[PDB]
Amino acid sequence: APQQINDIVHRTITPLIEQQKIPGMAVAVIYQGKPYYFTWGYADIAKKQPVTQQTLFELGSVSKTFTGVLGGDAIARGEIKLSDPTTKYWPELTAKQWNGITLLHLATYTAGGLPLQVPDEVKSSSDLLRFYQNWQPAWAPGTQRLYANSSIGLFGALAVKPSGLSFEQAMQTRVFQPLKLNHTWINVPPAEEKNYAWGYREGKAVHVSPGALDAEAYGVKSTIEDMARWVQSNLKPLDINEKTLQQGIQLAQSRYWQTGDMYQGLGWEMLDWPVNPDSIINGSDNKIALAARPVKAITPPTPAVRASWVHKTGATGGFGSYVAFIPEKELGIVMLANKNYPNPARVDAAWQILNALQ
Ligand SMILES: *[B]([O])([O])[C]([N]C(=O)[C]C1=[C][C]=[C]S1)C1=[C]C(C([O])=O)=[C][C]=[C]1
Repeated sequence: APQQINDIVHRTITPLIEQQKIPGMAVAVIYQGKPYYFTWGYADIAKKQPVTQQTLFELGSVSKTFTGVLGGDAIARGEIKLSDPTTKYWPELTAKQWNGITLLHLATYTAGGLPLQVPDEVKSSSDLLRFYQNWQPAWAPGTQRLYANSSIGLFGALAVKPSGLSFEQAMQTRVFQPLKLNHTWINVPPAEEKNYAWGYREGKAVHVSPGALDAEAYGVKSTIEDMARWVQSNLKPLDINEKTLQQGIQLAQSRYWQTGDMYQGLGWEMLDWPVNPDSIINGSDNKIALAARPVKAITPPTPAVRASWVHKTGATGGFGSYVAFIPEKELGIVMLANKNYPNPARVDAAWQILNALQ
């Protein structure tokens, strides 16, 4: 790889791993459209397995970017509309608070305070129905943003209903396969287990546990190579041959709501480029990222802006991931690690690297 990329990447990531005590990590930098890979440490400490370009990491919430794009693809296919009422898909949601809550609200965390996490006791489809029927909104629809798995997770489940496919099958057929993400999974097959890194929480090896709407909200696992391809696809959706997918990616980067200097897309989050590093760095901290904030509707939504810093943080109990890219510069980065370390450190490192290369 060009020495400039090698140097900034190593000079930034090496101290990060030491400071955060990250067991293993993989990084891909997309520069002028080409990917460059880097790896460090262990995927499995006990078994001495190193992290390689084929190592699978839990993406955690970066999965929401796939859900957003799959949802966009469904819109493009004319299967659903963001303006559709939630009840059009789940007529069983008869509780009055659902009146006026649309797929857009679910996808963008603006339904009125749907909770960050789906309760552990909620497992089955009837459990899920009961949970949403009982939920009491804190605010009217479209007034406040509260990042939530229960919100975009429900969006994902409903978005794939007309297709007649399960969420996994729709994702495989409509997103993974067309983009050649042949080592990206919602469920890791036994044959691939040898490449599945262990996550580390308080020193113990862990993998994500089954949960309601896990697939839709935080259940994708992937390699640094497939994630680099994911960044390339979102950087240049026009290079994609499948029409509805190309459109779907575009729709997920449209700006639907604004809060502070951040715009909410479908899964992805965006800021105008150039960005103020302190804004995205401090903004990534959960103290802000998970906070309830009033939002301004962007009427109508702004189509994907090429001069944007598009990104998403993701975590599971044992993993910490981050993806960020700037369409206008054909520049991007993916950072996958098997430790859930502070978001601010992830974004600061990504900024140092991309700022140096821009
Ligand atoms: B997402 O924002 O990364 C989301 N992830 C998950 O819910 C998956 C997890 C399963 C067990 C622990 S996280 C999320 C992340 C966090 C966080 O900052 O750790 C909190 C709530 C949701």
